[PDB]
Amino acid sequence: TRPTVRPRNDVAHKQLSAFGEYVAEILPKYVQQVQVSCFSELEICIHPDGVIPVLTFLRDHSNAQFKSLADLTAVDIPTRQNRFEIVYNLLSLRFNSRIRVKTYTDELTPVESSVSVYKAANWYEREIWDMFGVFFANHPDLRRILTDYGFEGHPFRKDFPLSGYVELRYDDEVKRVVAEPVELAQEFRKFDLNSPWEAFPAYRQPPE
Amino acid sequence: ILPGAAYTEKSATYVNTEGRAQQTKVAVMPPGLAREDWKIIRALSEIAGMTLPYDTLDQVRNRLEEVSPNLVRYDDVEGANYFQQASELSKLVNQQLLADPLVPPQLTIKDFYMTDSISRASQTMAKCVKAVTE
Amino acid sequence: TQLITVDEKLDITTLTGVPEEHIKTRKARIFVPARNNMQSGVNNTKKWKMEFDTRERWENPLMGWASTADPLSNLVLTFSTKEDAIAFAEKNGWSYDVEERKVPKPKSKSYGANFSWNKRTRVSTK
Amino acid sequence: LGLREIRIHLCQRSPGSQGVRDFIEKRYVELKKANPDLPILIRECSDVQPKLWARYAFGQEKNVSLNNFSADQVTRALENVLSSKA
Amino acid sequence: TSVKPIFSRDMNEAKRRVRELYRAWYREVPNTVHLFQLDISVKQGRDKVREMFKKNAHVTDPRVVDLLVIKGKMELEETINVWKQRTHVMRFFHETEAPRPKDFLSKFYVGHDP
Amino acid sequence: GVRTSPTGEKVTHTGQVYDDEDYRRVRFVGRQKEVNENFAIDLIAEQPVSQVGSRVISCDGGGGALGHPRVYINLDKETKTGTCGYCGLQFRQQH
Amino acid sequence: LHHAVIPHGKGGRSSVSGIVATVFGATGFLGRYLVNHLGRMGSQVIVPYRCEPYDTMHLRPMGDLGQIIFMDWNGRDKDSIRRAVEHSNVVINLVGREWETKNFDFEDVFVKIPQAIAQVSKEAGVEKFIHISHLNADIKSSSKYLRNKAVGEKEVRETFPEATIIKPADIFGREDRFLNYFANIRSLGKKTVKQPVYIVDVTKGIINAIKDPDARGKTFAFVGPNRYLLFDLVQYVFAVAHRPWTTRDKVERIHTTDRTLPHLPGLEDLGVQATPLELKAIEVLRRHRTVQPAKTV
Ligand SMILES: NC(=O)C1=CN([C@@H]2O[C@H](COP(=O)(O)OP(=O)(O)OC[C@H]3O[C@@H](n4cnc5c(N)ncnc54)[C@H](OP(=O)(O)O)[C@@H]3O)[C@@H](O)[C@H]2O)C=CC1
Ligand SMILES: [Zn+2]
Repeated sequence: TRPTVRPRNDVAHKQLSAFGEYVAEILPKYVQQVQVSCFSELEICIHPDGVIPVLTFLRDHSNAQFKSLADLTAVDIPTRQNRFEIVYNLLSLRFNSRIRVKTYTDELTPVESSVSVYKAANWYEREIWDMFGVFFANHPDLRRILTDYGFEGHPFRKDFPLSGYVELRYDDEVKRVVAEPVELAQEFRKFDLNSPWEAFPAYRQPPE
Repeated sequence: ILPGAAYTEKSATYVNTEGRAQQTKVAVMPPGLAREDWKIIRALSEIAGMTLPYDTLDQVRNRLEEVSPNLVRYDDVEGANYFQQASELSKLVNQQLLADPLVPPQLTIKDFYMTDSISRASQTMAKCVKAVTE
Repeated sequence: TQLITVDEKLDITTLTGVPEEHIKTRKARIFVPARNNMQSGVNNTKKWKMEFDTRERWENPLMGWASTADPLSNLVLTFSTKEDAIAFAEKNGWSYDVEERKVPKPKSKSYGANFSWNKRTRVSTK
Repeated sequence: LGLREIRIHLCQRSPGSQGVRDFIEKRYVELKKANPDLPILIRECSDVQPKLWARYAFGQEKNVSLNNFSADQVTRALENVLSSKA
Repeated sequence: TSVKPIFSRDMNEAKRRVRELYRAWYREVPNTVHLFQLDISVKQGRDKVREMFKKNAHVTDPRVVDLLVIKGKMELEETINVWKQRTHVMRFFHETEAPRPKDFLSKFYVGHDP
Repeated sequence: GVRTSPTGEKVTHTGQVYDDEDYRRVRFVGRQKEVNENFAIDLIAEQPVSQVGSRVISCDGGGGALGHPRVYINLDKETKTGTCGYCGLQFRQQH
Repeated sequence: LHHAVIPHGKGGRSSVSGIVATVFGATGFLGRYLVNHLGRMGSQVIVPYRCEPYDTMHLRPMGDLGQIIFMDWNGRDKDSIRRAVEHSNVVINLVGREWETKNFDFEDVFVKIPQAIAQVSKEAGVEKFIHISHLNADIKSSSKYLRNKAVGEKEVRETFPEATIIKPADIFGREDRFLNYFANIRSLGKKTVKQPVYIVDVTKGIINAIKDPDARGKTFAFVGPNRYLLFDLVQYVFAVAHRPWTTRDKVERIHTTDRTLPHLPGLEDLGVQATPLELKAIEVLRRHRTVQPAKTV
């Protein structure tokens, strides 16, 4: 499996599994899962009441020093009752490593803002307000960042349509750019592309 | 002429020969000015001044449950009892059996392809009939 | 305490930005999609799907393209169980109808049945 | 101006429909012999409550819930429906 | 059924926040009609504010009306600070849109929508 | 082989022409309806049928990897020629 | 009814209204808002233009792709008129000049060109024809404008018997020459009574006259809701505009009172409510700034 297959990094896998055990046993109040991917990325799935105590740990602890917040992300998964999956990506420049801190909320439960840990989060979770509708409590300036000013709805939710509900055009009667319900001259064509044969037997879920 | 919708053009309850009620779904919309059929009847009732107590398809199906409650329980065969009572009722009139033989109207494959107004308008059914009649 | 008690029904229709016409006139359909009979694979029958009723698609006068005015005409949602899809429809105020999962009932397969002594289940050729 | 059709809805297995079942097992035939030109539509369903719909002239439909009745109570309500014609 | 709140513990604090947001909008409307030089009256804009508050009047969940108050404060902040233009303020008034058919018969006449 | 409707409009290789009472001819008023006058159905009819002495022929449309996927055509029917599904060149067994 | 002209959609920009409209004079003031309200339904609007194509640019965002067909025409070329109307199911006329020019007088613009458009539209099979006269059109009128417009109205009525002829009183709006005339005159006050009509009311009346089949052969009088004297109207214009090119034909028409024609229907019989002057005069005259309403009768 040399030329076309990605080489497995067992050293980093062992080190990240050990540090995942380390974080899981220092903070058992909030750590719910710890997993390491086959391409060696550590995920620490925590409880949403421990957003600040976990992230302040990894930023400040001398065996962690995750001083950089690379990215902050939500993922809409509507089949869960807590549909939004808040993803922190952290970079330790000291130990040359990356960690992922995952948590969850629904539309109505607020998540605590992590600007007290990473000021970088000030826009990112604000984008999570704009795109997903997740509210962040004790945020300095929480408002929209990317959508238009009168925009109704949160676009990256998966029940939100691809084109929106409204569209703009200039109207010379009122001398104004106006919004109207969206009509497309050509509809977006939906492609059912998924093959009915199982692609990956390792990821098979057990039946009912 | 009141142009209506076809079975691919409306959500619509059809009941098969075993009693199972089943709903179609709107695949395409009716062409031109043609509308859904009960929409036409309901609009005719409102023009005539004898307006009917339904506006949406769900209210039509509430009416349809009022008339018989098994026309809204879809993909369900509701069992029908009381064979003995219909047997007792059928003995009242002594209707005579005619001497004509039992002949079904569809004897060969020639008679199968064109039965209703969709199949008679179908050029594929026309080629099937032309293929089996030679 | 730090936890409140809300015994109301979960409803978020005022927060999703969806207009009224695309909440209270749409019929979501919650269903396991059937296997394509062009194929024998069954990986597309594994999850539940939520779609909506089809609205009018008309002809573009310039090109003949399929013009639509339904924003929800391409929205297909994936759910692991029936109850998750029902909860997501009820949460968004979508009136829905549910079709039960139609698994194929198990068959009785015997290769020797093709060559029986007295039964009609012989194959006339192989 | 007059009664046009009668609709009797009931269940196959519910106990509340039992007397209604006892009305049709015993007392429908001499009902139907008494009213040959009257549609009396018996509709059994899975989990419905017993019910008696009477459509009168010009679309008027009266309704009598027959839940937890005996056969005699169904007989009295149905003969009130027949003698009513309202 | 034990959930974590946003700001309000029950519906009374929630209605208090709704009421103060309504006060802020009601005070802001003449300033908005002046500095965006809108062609509506002050009474017409205040009727639109009353309409936008009565549209959400059916809600009994404290978290949902807390988010409605938060989004109303965001819209007010986009209004007071001139972040909206005249167009974003006048999108509440669907003025280029033709009036939709309401009864059964006109909806029958125009098309297939229920 | 372009032809012409009674409206004077050219009919394409599809067979598309607007009706006389169709308003959408007004888009060609003062302008032109761009049609292509090289009909491929007539141009592949101009090609001669290739007499080959084999039973199964292979066609790739010429040019090697500049034609189409290479297919194999059976020539056991003598009433019908063996037409390639991609390029339309039709073949015949000479015996 | 042909399959391409059946209406489809929800009445938006990409919809189909089934209105194939030839608007003569779309490059002016009424044609601006008329092509706006037609194209926002999804109507095939044919714009025959006489002017530079640059002066038609504002008509281009008013509809979907291919839903506005611009083409050349001449008022003295019936072939160009036939080339413009031979596919339309409605023809609207809006050709007008407040002033007569070297190559066109009022007899050319109001009599010859509308009769040519209506005759060619009759002999091309156009279903609906709409003519736009003036409310004060009279044979015995003092101004040449209204005399030739009464003559042209009579000719349009006798060569297209189903022509919906419309009588606006004095159309005000943004690009008007009525309130912008009064705000830039810095003539006088007499016993002249006017009820000016708003341009969006006129446009809704024209399109509801297209949509009403009963408006064929009718004659409508599009008037405003409030009748004003000339003097307090002009004082209201100078009160809103924050103030302390002409010919004598315009002087005769400003001092010509807007007549009352109760035997003719108006905006209300097409389903249009008339918008009063005070709700739109600030919108019109805000441009002229560097208020107690007028007295009605
Ligand atoms: N206040 C008002 O506007 C009122 C108007 N009316 C009537 O309504 C009609 C339209 O009014 P309105 O828009 O205001 O007037 P405009 O002068 O603004 O518009 C007239 C239109 O006709 C065109 N046109 C003018 N003269 C000729 C000609 N000789 N040959 C070809 N095209 C020509 C112009 O095009 P181009 O730019 O190329 O010159 C323009 O598109 C007129 O008949 C007018 O009398 C009636 C009552 C009130
Ligand atoms: Zn080939």
